Amino acid sequence: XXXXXXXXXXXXXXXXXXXXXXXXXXXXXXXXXXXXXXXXXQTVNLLAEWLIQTGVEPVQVQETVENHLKSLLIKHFDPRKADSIFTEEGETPAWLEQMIAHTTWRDLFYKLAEAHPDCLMLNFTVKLISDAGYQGEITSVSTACQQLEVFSRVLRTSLATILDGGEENLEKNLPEFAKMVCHGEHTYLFAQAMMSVLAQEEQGGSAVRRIAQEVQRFAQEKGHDASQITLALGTAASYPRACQALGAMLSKGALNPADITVLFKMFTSMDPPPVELIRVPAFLDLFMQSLFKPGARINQDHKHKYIHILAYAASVVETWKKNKRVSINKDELKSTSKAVETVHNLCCNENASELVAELSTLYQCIRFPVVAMGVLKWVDWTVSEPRYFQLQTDHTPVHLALLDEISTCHQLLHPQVLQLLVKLFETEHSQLDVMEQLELKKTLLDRMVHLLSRGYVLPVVSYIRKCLEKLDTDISLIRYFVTEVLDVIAPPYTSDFVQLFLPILENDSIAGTIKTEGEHDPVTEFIAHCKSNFIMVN
Amino acid sequence: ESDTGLWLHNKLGATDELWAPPSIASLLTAAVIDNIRLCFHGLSSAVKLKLLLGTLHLPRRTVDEMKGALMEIIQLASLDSDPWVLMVADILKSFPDTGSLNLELEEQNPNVQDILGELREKVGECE
Amino acid sequence: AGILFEDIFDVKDIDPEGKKFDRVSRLHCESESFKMDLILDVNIQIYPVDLGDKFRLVIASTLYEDGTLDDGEYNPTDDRPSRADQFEYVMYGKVYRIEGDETSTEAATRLSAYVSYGGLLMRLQGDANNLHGFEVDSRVYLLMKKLA
Repeated sequence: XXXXXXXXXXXXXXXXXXXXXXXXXXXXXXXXXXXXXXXXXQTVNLLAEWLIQTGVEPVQVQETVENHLKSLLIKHFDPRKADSIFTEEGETPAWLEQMIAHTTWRDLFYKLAEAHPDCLMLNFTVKLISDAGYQGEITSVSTACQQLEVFSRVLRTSLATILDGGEENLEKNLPEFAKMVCHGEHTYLFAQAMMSVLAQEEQGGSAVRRIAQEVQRFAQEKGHDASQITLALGTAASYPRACQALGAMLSKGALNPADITVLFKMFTSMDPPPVELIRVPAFLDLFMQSLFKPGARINQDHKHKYIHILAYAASVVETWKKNKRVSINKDELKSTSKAVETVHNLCCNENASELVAELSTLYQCIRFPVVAMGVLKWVDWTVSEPRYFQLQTDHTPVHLALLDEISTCHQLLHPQVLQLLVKLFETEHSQLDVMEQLELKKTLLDRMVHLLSRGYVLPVVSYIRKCLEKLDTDISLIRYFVTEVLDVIAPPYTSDFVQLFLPILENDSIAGTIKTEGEHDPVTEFIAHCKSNFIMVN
Repeated sequence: ESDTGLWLHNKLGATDELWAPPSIASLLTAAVIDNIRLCFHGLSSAVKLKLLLGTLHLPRRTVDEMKGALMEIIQLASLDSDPWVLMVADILKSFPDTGSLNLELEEQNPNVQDILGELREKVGECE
Repeated sequence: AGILFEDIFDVKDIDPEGKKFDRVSRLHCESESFKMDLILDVNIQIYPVDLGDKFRLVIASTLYEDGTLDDGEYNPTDDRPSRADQFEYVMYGKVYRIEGDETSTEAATRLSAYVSYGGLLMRLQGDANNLHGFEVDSRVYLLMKKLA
């Protein structure tokens, strides 16, 4: 019997219960009965879409902007004092419908905001994201992964994403995967245990082992002592004292000679450990650090023990016929030992005319992969010393000819080789002449062309496009790269190489590529072949 | 010592960090573990998880001294209704006994079953 | 009675990045119970501290057990009973900085008080419930005492 409404009829619920049982002084009741002092603006907001029909954009962005304003209001007027109370009270028709329709970022930002209260709302929204078909895809939060049913499935879909990705996606997805599984070290334990059980199989478990090794490398970067977890997952703990020695040594992150005598007494006997205890890559990286730094002298007595340990790591084969070995061999680790000994002598002698002299023996050595990885780390630690480029022969291409040898005789080192070349190319060399810096960059681009020749092309051209577009280098260097690449290649052309090599050539310095070639035609041939491949160019 | 549950919650209960903190082998002495064994159901799940992960960072001889008390803490940890404590107890039950962690995590858990089934299919098709 | 802070620490490191000064070294110490770090400059000559030691450390606003709040003048003839007779290494200095893990929205949890004893620096990083007695630009004492 009030009859005092403008648009408070939409609030007809709580009004009605305050209408029949009003009593006492209903001043506040009547004031809230007519607190909707505007017109029918809940319908006129729907008429704003009809006005947008005359506007520039009658699309779904208007309802998206209204829902974004509603989400910003629900986060601004978030009921943080009674968040867990309102979570634990109703929760049946509201959170279920909201996760049915508007589960895009609302409850995700709500669980990103506080995440300690509202365990009923967090549990219902987590179970509804579990009811979502693709996953865990809404809960992409480094601190909302503290629930096991959530985190296991998020781990599953991220592993599926990486394992369908490949080596290209190995660089892009792995920090976005590793910030979750290194957030808590117990989550690291869960993830590495899953890596172990999946890498029990020889039918594609090598990529799982690889992803485990990059997660372990990221754990070593961020600050874990994750080597003890790594050895506790391994079979190496079945032979206790060797694994304990590795545990202390990889907890120190450095080589102790007494510790390697403890290892070496257990090796080269008639009962070796299973070779997967020594194949851990952080251990071989500490070997490269302690052995092939240009300083860091090794005291000539347990040196052959070091070389024999690296040779046994990178040499021997085995046949695990139902968890036992019956046929191993040691007949190439003498050549491996001789090669790594010759290379450590050449890195110990530190005399550069001798480095030019024994370069044929060094070319004989880099036929071996562990030798080539070690020479790559040594040339990294030598050439990247500041104020190095002051010996100048053809702007010092000697170590870069060793880069060409490493790139020639192997293929798996090519990411590290490209990483070294793009580390030197980004590095501005002070105290050099600017023409001299420019010819140093021309030499590094000659090395990148040599990497492009041996198959490893797409990250190189991707970097050249990245440094023409983003944060630009000198245009003459890219012109020289295009000039040297197009003086060696010939059709047929794979579509990815055309798709990646087209925009750097056609945009931004057409004219500089052709000056005086004549006998073999310039970029015009590549443009003609690019028109003949694609569907016009598109 | 006295009030040792409060002592573990004081030295380990900074919930803003989630790794095993350093000097955890200097915080886990056999007398301290034998003080934990009677007040183990009182302290919080985060501190309990720090404790169970820190029991792996001990050296091998200290684990080999008093592995029975560590197994008792494991058996009390497997009874807790927390998901993390149950899973970490299921992993860590084989570490003081053998030296290696558990690899058979497959029973009593539909989570491990779903992840292993989907990932065995995925690994089988991604060679 | 005038004590701002009291805890037993345990020496973990003595000046681990090398010894910058021969007569004074810094001690990286952890607490026995409260989970707090203390970095302390001490004179090794008149008061040698070895690694693995355990000591009590009591910041007091004054030495006089009644809390009479002296100005800070050197009175070697005052026979009022002070608390320094319980201890064996008393350093007087001013607390110059209280930084902490704080946010512009919520309060600080982990505080870090800085105090210079003449020139001998001490950082005490603990929780805010234990470092609440500290105030910036006030005068404190140190009162450490080693014990087996």
